Amino acid sequence: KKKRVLTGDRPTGKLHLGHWIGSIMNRLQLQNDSRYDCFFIIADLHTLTTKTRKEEILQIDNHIYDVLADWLSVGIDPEKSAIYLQSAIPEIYELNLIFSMLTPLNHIMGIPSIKEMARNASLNEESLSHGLIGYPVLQSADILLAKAHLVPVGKDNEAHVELTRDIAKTFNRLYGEVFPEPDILQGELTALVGTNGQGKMSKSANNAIYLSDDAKTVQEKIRKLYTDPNRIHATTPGRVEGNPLFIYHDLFNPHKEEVEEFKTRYRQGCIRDVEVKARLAEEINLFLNPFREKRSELVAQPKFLEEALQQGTEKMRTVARETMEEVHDHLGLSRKWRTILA
Ligand SMILES: N[C@@H](Cc1c[nH]c2ccccc12)C(=O)O
Ligand SMILES: [Ca+2]
Repeated sequence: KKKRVLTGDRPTGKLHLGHWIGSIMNRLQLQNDSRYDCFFIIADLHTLTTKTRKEEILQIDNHIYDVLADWLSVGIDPEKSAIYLQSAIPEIYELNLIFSMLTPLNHIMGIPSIKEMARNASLNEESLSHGLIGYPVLQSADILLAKAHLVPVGKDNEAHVELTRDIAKTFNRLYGEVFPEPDILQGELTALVGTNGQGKMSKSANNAIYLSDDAKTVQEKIRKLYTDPNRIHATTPGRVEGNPLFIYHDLFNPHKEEVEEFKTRYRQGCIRDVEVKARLAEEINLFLNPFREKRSELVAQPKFLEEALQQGTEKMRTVARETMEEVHDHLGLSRKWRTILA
């Protein structure tokens, strides 16, 4: 009666506070729920859809290390959940090809993320790779190879999983019922704003606070935190609405009555930003300290990182063999000869 959950990330580097708020907290909630069996993909094949230079591919090993350390440090549990490496699941390549054959190109090119990449490519006199166009087909293979029931994804990925549902329906219609139609689990509409107040917090915008930033670094990034540009002087009445300083206090400062007093004094102008910022840094550091302590243990004994990925990959490999046996039984391309050739 247990439902399968699958979600994860391309390995791109260290995790930041936006990852925690936007997706990691929900992944812990799902993992701790007895109704679910969680699979967390480290999607190294998907990095090739945009990063193919040898120097970029070389860094994937490092990115996987950083992902495992951050995931385990916040409590993603490798015995309860299956943390696995996408490229290490041999069946993914064949299921990807099968689904490619079942997906009309016009159903991919209308996906808003793909449409935007295609418009930018044309603008720049480039052409997207066949593999990048196939991004949601490969993601559909990830989800359905696990026969997942529930898929947490960010807003820009929901349409990918809508394609996954259509691929499951097409396969089941043509060849008989094999795949659950996955349900999308939606996140918040507002990703956490970055430290410069310009868009979401992201590695590429260089406006992130990383879960692994040390105390001094958190202090410096909060010191330079974008606030209210109209608050010219320390005595000027300020705006709390839209203000990253108070967006962060609400999320990370547990002392609710202090935050409400700061907000009032800020609107009245009778508080220095240094007071509100020093306290924000103190509370983010207190929030981060237990992560840092566990991450330090994992970095000191990397066998825990290796065991995590070994255990999860072996669990996903088992599931993938069982799923593909069912796929072969229902699709049955050259079934007799492939038996003869086994
Ligand atoms: N597309 C996700 C990674 C990913 C690959 N396969 C998935 C399956 C389910 C959820 C997420 C994924 C990302 O942008 O990082
Ligand atoms: Ca081992």
